[PDB]
Amino acid sequence: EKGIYQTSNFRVQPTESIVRFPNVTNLCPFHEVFNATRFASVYAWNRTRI
Amino acid sequence: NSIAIPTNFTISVTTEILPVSMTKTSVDCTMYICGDSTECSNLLLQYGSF
Repeated sequence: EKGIYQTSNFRVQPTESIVRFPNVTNLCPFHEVFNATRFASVYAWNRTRI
Repeated sequence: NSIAIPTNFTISVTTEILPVSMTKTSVDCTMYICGDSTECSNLLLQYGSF
């Protein structure tokens, strides 16, 4: 019928997504374990942490 | 046998304040409950015409 009707709401959609995290600090000492002058023994095990 | 009769008069102005209208609002039901969430909207559809 003649008149003005309320329909579905509109949105302006985003065009891209961005992800921001702080500067990456130093890494776990995995390099020292694998890129070693001599490999570690079963008793000389490491505990990577924090 | 005693009657009081005005010998003078005052013209008085008073003020009456009445509401006529309230702010007209509109609610996006889906956006409010499930803003930018596809999964929430899909569960919201199970509540029908609310």
